[PDB]
Amino acid sequence: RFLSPEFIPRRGRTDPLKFQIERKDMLERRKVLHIPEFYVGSILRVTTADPYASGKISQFLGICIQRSGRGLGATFILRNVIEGQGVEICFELYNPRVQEIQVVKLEKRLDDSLLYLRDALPEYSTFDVNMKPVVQEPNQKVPVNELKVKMKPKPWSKRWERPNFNIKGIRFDLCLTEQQMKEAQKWNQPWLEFDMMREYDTSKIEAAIWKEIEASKRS
Amino acid sequence: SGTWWDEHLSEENVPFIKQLVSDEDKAQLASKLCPLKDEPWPIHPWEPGSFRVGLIALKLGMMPLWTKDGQKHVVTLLQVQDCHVLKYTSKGKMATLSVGGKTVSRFRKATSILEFYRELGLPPKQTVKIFNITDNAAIKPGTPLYAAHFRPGQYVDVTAKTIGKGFQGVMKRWGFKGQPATHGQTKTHRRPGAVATGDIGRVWPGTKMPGKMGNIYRTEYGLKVWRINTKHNIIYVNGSVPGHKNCLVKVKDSKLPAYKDLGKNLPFPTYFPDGDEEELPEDLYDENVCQPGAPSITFA
Amino acid sequence: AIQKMTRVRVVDNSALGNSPYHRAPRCIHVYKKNGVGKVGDQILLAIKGQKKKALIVGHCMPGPRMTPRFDSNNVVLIEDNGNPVGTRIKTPIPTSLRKREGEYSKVLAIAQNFV
Amino acid sequence: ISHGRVFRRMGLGPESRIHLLRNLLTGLVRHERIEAPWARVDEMRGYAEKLIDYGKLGDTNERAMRMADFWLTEKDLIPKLFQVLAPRYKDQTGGYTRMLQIPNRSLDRAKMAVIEYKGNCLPPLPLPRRDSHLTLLNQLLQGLRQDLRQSQ
Amino acid sequence: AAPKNRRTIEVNRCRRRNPQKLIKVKNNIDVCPECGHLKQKHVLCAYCYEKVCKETAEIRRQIGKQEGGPFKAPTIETVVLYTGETPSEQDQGKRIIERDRKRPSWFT
RNA sequence: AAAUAAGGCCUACUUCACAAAGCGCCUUCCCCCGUAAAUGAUAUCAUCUCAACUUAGAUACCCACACCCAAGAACAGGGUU
RNA sequence: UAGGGUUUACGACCUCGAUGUUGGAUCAGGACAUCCCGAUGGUGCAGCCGCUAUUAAAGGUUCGUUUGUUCAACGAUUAAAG
RNA sequence: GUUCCUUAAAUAGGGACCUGUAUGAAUGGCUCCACGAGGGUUCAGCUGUCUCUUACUUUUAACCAGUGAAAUUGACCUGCCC
Ligand SMILES: [Mg+2]
Ligand SMILES: [Mg+2]
Ligand SMILES: [Mg+2]
Ligand SMILES: [Mg+2]
Ligand SMILES: [Mg+2]
Ligand SMILES: [Mg+2]
Ligand SMILES: [Mg+2]
Ligand SMILES: [Mg+2]
Ligand SMILES: [Mg+2]
Ligand SMILES: [Mg+2]
Ligand SMILES: [Mg+2]
Ligand SMILES: [Zn+2]
Repeated sequence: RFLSPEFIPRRGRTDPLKFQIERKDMLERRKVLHIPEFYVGSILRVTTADPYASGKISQFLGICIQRSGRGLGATFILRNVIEGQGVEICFELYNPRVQEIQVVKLEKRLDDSLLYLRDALPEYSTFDVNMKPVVQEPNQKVPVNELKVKMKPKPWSKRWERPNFNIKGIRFDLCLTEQQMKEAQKWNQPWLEFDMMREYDTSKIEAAIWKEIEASKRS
Repeated sequence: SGTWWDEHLSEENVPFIKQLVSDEDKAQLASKLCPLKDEPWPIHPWEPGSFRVGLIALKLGMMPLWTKDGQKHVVTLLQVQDCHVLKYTSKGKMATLSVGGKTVSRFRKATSILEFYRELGLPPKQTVKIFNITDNAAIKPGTPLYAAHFRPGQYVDVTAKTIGKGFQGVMKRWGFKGQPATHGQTKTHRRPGAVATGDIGRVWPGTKMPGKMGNIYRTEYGLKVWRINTKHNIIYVNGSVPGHKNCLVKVKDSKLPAYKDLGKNLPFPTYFPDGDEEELPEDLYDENVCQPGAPSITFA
Repeated sequence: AIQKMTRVRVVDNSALGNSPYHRAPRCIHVYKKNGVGKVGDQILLAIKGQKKKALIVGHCMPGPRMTPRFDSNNVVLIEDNGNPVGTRIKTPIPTSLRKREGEYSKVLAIAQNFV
Repeated sequence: ISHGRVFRRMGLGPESRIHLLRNLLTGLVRHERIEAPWARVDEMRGYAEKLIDYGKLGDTNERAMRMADFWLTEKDLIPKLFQVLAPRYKDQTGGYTRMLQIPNRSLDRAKMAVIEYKGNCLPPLPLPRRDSHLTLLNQLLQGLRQDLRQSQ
Repeated sequence: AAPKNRRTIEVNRCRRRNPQKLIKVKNNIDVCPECGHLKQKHVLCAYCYEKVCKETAEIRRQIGKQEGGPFKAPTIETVVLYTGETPSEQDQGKRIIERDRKRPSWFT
């Protein structure tokens, strides 16, 4: 009863007929596979099929850094350092080269986009390739392994210290100093938090999506 | 125009007039929904040299579409709304036919247009694109043209306006490289340097200069159709389409030399729901398109 | 991504690529009509004050959807006929190069792991 | 380019314009009537819409309390707001603010308007009263409607 | 950059006399049913607006006289009355703010 | 299949957000006069023609007050059920 | 014997009560004594690689290390860096 | 310049040759402790300088109201090709 973030449309004006057709196609596609619900920071294992590889069946494991897109576009990057080499694959849940979407864990890590893992040391990226699933507490609050993440030296690539990103996960005490924190906070915009016009409501849209999903499931 | 209608109406006649207008439009549409029942003129078979009438759909949005080979292919959306014929004119260089599209309110229009659209059924439309058709196919005015007119595996051209960027500069209008940022520019970063030569005290007509970009009709040739819908009357064309979202677009048969003699399997005049024709499924698919719900692909 | 003057990180068993040097080896020229290199493309690489051909095996920029994205400009050496210089590649190699079969056959046979 | 762009630039930046809008909203909540340019008028009306929505969400809600404490600089209008403009419109949904127009300013000639919450104790404004129903066209339309009804 | 030849009087006249620059005549002036001060469409009247502004100013002055110092803003509604007129039985707790004035021919 | 120059787009990728842009994706179609050959005379041989005659020898966009805008500096244009 | 004013000068004919001096940046207009995409004849043309003469300018004509210098040396490209 | 490096290219930088024929000694010849907004190179990190630029705020620009200059002008009814 959480609704995948792929159905919720964007604020962009258009014809609801397009969104309805997209939702119908997404439901018809999900009717075949399973596509379980997962959040950011959860380990996943998608078994795709490639035309050239050791066997037509392919496999890969990683953590969902983020997820966006609408309609048939449900992208999600999977991070998994193997053999001491960073690798990232952008998979889409609505592809024809999909067979099984196994979920290993269900976490949130506060931050809704773990894009700073690229700058983090390899310790928080390497994981076992043949790990078993971990399911517990059906229909209950999803656990959140609230833990900080140490960062590499100052040379970064996205300036994660600024407040515009809003991470609340990086351990700035063990990396940044007072002057760095001050220079980062200098670019603060308290008016964005109080801007009640940028919020995109979805109550009625969520209810309509749930009604359509129920109607499609019951017919 | 003159004085707008909503000026001398009290707080009780506005909704009544709105409901009356809606009911009249719906009744006219329902009465015109039967083309074959009324005199449809003699229908001729397919010939080597002969074209057919096009459609005027609405560009909703865009969505992807994967083929059986496992490759991404962008596809557009085209909603065929009503789309009726207005009149017919014989010999110009060839026969012509007018077609409409969306249903625009009949209050902000010219008296001549209102009279012309009152002489015929249906309400006044938005645009009126004239198609150069041959003397063979000749459909009577007032007949509908749904999305079933076209079929998959066919190249259909589209033309419409473009997202006008207003009077733009030089780089965005023609792609000029401009000038560097330093070494040693001081006020030259996006301006056009030299015009053309020196002795010539004129300016070559048509020279690239700042102007109004976009906001013009541009046709695209070579666009394959993947899937079509009959319920909502939607047409899914490959590749992008000029014009912003919810914008009327003119669609008709292609014109390339390799795609000219292949309308044998297509309806020469136009699709007729009333039949004596065997209705089509909910949506016709293509031979190289992953159907929605089919099992996962496998290159084994 | 891998254009001219780009600190390339070699990953091969060749002594030229494994041995250290006081200057990071970077690309030389892109064997393409455009000034942009992608996967499965030959490029010259300066190693130990000497010129030698190479092969792009993964870039840092985001490629198509069903493809990986490495964090370091991985590059593999190659000779004229190629005929790869190295003998073992522990790092993974994208499966996009398997569609060649003819241009870089020995490189695939020597490849160990795959994404 | 400004295709589908909202929020018209007013002050010397986002902070300046949002502060001006907050001051206008506070002045309106204090007096229920302000003469401001059309742009600022409609912006403050759109802001007061969401302000009243938040006030209606609830008083015990920490989010609404923080929003009221922020958008109100005087800090004395929060109770009046919560206890007057939320219960009074407990039946409405989105029928707040009544925008009109002012001829022009006697100084630099600027398009000004007026906005106020409905049900205020202040005198009423000269709203555009539609034509009476006892006119010629209205009588003709009424007769046509009566004939259509009797047709059944 | 500098003028090479002064513009002739004919050119100046043709430049400062075309319809594009002349003031475009408007036809959006109706007659206000109240006080007949020729109002404009989609715009409020003039004398009625001035009367409303004066009434609002007087009401605000009375409120200030009754409220006293600044920083108050009570959490109770308001009800305006006039000479006589017993307070409405419905609005008994609402603070009444008035002084001396007769109800005009346009206030409820 | 890739680029060149031109015509388009934000649904997937990015700068980012109620947009726009590319690194991201779709399309681009007609022969060009320079030669080689039947048949015969001035020159009943032979011979391609600055002698008579035959061979490789246009398709596309178009022409019925007042609020919002993907249209626009104004002007102008599209919608206002 | 015919064509050139693109190099070096040669003459000072209005322009010293002012025509602002080379390269390098955006933009290129035109001419073919044509580097390449189109078609032919010959050849020291068994084929590619070559050479020569005619038409075709609708198009293309790279990335860099130095010396301020167009020019001047060098590394790798594509059919060509006129 | 020769001469060996420093790079993929070195008239950029530096190790030695007098042949500088017009260097050469308080018109001072040579090294050196610290130093130079002095003039020329460079190793590991750095940024839109470019490869190919894009989005936002302001300055700023346009319209509606006010005032309000200067350089300049023989008169202009002011096109193009040879
Ligand atoms: Mg630039
Ligand atoms: Mg500058
Ligand atoms: Mg401003
Ligand atoms: Mg002289
Ligand atoms: Mg002189
Ligand atoms: Mg002089
Ligand atoms: Mg002079
Ligand atoms: Mg020639
Ligand atoms: Mg100004
Ligand atoms: Mg002015
Ligand atoms: Mg002057
Ligand atoms: Zn009045």
